[PDB]
Amino acid sequence: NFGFHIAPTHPVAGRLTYDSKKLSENILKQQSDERVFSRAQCCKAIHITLGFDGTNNNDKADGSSVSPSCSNVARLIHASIGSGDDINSRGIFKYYCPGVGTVFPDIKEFTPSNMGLIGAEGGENRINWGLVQLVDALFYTLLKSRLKLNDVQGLVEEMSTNWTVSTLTGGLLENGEKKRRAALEPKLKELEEKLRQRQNSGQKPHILAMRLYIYGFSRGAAEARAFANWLQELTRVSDADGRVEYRFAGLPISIEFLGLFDTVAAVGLPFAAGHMDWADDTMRLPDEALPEDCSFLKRCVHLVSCHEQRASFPLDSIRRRDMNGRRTGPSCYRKWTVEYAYPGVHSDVGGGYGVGNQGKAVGGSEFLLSQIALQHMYAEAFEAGAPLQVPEWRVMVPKIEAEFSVSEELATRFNAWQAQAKAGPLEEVIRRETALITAWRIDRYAGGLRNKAFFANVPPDMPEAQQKAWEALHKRRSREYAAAQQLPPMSAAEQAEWDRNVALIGGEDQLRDLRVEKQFDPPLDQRQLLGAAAEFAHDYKGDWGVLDDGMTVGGVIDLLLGGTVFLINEEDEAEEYSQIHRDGSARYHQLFSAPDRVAPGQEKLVALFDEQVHDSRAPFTDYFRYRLVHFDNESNKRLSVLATAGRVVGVGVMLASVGLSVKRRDPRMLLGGLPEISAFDPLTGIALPMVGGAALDNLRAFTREPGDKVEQIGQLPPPPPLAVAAVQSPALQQVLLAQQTV
Repeated sequence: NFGFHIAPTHPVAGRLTYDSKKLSENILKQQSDERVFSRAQCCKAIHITLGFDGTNNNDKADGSSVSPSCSNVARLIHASIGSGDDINSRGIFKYYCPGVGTVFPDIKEFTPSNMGLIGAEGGENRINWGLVQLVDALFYTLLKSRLKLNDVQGLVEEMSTNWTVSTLTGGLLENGEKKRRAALEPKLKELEEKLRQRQNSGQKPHILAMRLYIYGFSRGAAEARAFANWLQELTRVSDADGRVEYRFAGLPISIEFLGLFDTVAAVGLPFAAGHMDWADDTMRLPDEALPEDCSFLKRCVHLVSCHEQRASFPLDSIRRRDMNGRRTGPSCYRKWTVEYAYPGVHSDVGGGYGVGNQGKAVGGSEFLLSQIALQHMYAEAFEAGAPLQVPEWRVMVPKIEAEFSVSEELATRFNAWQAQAKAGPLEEVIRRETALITAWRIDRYAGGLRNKAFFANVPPDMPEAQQKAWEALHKRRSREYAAAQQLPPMSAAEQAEWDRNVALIGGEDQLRDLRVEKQFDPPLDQRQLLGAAAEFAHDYKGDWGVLDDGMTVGGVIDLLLGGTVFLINEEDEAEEYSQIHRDGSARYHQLFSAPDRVAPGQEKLVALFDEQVHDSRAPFTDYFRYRLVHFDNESNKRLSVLATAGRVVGVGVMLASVGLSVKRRDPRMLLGGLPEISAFDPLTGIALPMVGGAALDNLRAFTREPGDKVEQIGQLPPPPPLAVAAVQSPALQQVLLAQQTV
């Protein structure tokens, strides 16, 4: 099936129950290649699952403690077949890729991200690692060894585009397609040669095909989509007679299933983050050319969050216009691909919240909202032929079965949401769902959070002492790890502090709760929820204070992160605020009869928001803006390109980092010209040359086709490197001295 829909109702007994027929059919799909081959009077297909985990999700780290918090990607990998020499030799393999911002030794990423600052290169390296794993699967299939970690590392390095900005030459641009193909070619040829030998000598088993099952969440969903496109580019052979096929070292290859949770392709950063560089024009699902064996992608399911609103987490829908090179027709969904709207914020769909976080799912992962989407994804994948365990290698062990638990209370609450939700395109569903959670906040946050029922079961915040301790211990341990895998011993003072800290937790025993893989995240759900609630309350009351027609906002853009950055429109921001305020208030009156009094029949819904839906947020805040959504080249709101392709638009020099002061209209003053941008060097404070005029105004125009503008800008020549622009300016010469020193 296809198109956009509300989440389906969640069946009472769940989606993990099975029939011997159900199992028979999943098996039957897995063995289709063998059937075709055998009918022509032993053989095996290679079945490969690849899971790209989400932002700040790391399976090793997140699942190691007593309150584990594995994402749905990790859960699906745990329940996937492909572990061990035996099963691999039987042609089933599975691979897990940790999320960006977490340690990944295989790509030599030895430190976690700082305060959620995530560059594009981590994403690209994860995609390329993914590509390499396919090579590894074939390599093991034929030669009974696996690629050495040294060689994986080298391959990933060879395939990189090495983005940087230098004072001498400006942007360093490399062609990813060329580099990936070049790096993969020696191995693909070796493997093809081996397959030739085996075929001409009649060696068994006859290797038939490669069939892929791919799961992604968040930036890992972005990575999966780019992966699918880069793979299609690599394997599209499609010559001779003009028949089009996809082959990987001679072998037919297809993605049998692409399962995505809430795609976010944004650089890790009112500035609105745009795509990481590798994600531009690669979010669009693969288009097929002109049993079924012509197609590259057989099935894609994308489950998306309705209630996520963070500027840092824009959605990429899998909706897009047919496309020549030229786009024609309305935005719609490609055959065999479907997009479902789900309640909750980002990790309420992808998984990743632990029991009791923010007082949600207190006592039990079976109460965690993300368990519904998980089961749904499972069922879809199982239907599409995925090598999945069920409730001996084909069967889930207790731990993994419990990772898929859904309680009936959860099912009931979810279904109340599902039943009130109204059909429409994604934009309208977002408008209305934003209104619903706003309505809930008017009571639970604007009505004073401290005394609400659910807030009482938010776990108490970690004491300040333990917070500082854990942090400093983590800091030291992490630097040790990084310097090793790539430190001088602690000074007397540092060691005394270390031991104070080791004491502030109950001793050396506790040190193994340190996760080097992720940045330390202290339990501060009370302070954070109370803070957020005070924010929402302020925004919703609108007691602004003194206001000017204009506002000045500032920020440093780090062009080394390899991403695009936008500004949103003041008028549109004002109207969004107003529509949310109005819809929200109106819905409030159907949600509650009075303060703290839920209207009859609305209990299960209000309880879902109280005890299941998290608050990823925890002039005005993101509570009063709609989430940004991309549909390929198009977006749901107007955007102006502030920076892309490594330059700040209008800045007449290339620089690694650029300070900005932006003057624009205060949208608050619109409730009842393009922004003025000035740039400086952050290191010295010196003003950077600006250029302006009509052409530049056109490049900066607010449009709902930001992909088009990003492409257009990328086609234009860049500003000169700092060393060229400085030959005239003593000022820029100081800038250059500073930049050069770094």
